[PDB]
Amino acid sequence: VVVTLSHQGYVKYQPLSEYEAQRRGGKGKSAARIKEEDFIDRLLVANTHDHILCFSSRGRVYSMKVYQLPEATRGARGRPIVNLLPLEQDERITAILPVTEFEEGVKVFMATANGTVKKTVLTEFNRLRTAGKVAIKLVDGDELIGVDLTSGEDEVMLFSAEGKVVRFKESSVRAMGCNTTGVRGIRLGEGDKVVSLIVPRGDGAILTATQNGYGKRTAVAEYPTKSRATKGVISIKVTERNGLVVGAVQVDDCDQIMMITDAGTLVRTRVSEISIVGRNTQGVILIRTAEDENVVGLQRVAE
Amino acid sequence: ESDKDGMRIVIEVKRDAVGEVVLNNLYSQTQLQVSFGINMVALHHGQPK
DNA sequence: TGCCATCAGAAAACGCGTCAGCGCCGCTCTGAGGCAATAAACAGAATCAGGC
DNA sequence: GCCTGATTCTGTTTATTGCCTCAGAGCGGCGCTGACGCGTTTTCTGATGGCA
Repeated sequence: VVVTLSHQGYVKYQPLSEYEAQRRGGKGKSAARIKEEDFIDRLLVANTHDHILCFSSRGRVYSMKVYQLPEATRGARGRPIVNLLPLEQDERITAILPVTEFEEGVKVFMATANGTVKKTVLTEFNRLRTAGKVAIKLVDGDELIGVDLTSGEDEVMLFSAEGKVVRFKESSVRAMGCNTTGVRGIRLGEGDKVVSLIVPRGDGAILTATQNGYGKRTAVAEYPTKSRATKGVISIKVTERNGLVVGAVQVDDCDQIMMITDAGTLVRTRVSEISIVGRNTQGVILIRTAEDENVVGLQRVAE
Repeated sequence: ESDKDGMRIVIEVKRDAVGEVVLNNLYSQTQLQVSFGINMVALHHGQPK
């Protein structure tokens, strides 16, 4: 199923088989209805029988199963999420991590904006009560962006909003407790934010997207590895038509992806149509988005 | 809606629910399922046994 | 809104050239972490009506 | 007298709050390197039309 979340908070999931894959330059059809002043925030694709961990805006963590979410159709707008979870007056959800099961001693890698990283063991989150648990000592306006599961030794990649990518070994980061801030991962400039987090696992291709519906596909091996807390390299030329970077994901062959704008307009397409180019190159169109619209979602669909 | 034909009790579920879960909950919580304790005691030659 | 020519215009590799950020030394210091005390929840007993 | 559902204790487990450290994280100066500008190929991506 595919899960959508609004700014005020209105969860909704619908079967994935309803939508169909169009060609590259497609307008797309609407997904849900939006109030007089609202916009969707994030998109998720997961199975029904999977645990999900929700991270709030104040560092709390909550546990839930997918099928407990309300079921609705395209015309509906969903129901407020405050009923499902005992949230605060202004606390909001900003990250969801699907977990099939808890096993071994794997670690949870969490990275916020402004270039901060933190590593914790998954064993701490085996059981959670109705009330949440503090996970990050967030300061000022910093917010979580992405989380993932990693083994003892792996690689981590961070993407900024101005085409800067940093790749470094995860052995530098040391496991810390729950009530800790973390260390600095990437040296940002001025007015730049981290937008995505990708852990490369085996051979594949890296797909990127912008806010105006442009993207490309480059090989993994061309990206270099250096120390942490350093500036990156040019992941993609921002130019003027493309706009800012919105996200990235590692997609191999024979897969499909979905993108969503501020107001519905979901589109699904294959990945074989996207060509292979170098790192410092602007890509081709992916969505023929109308004016006053921005792509704010990107997910991968397997087969 | 019981009548001369026989017993008939009607329960309507909401449009956004599943009947099987409700039926299982009713089995678990109400008297739709009960327990019977068997204890055979009778008089034999004027004595309990 | 989707399948076939048919384009021209132009995005993009590639062998050179350089200087702007990396590693690597020193040093200084602020925040995890150990330790202890409080206060809630959680779950298991223990008791009490109710119906034959 | 027997079995069950509902309410009331009681010991255990867990999250949160202070205090004080040191040891790991961060800052400043220096050599030297990889990563980013240059035109010609080139194929390849949009635009146009048969409408379907």
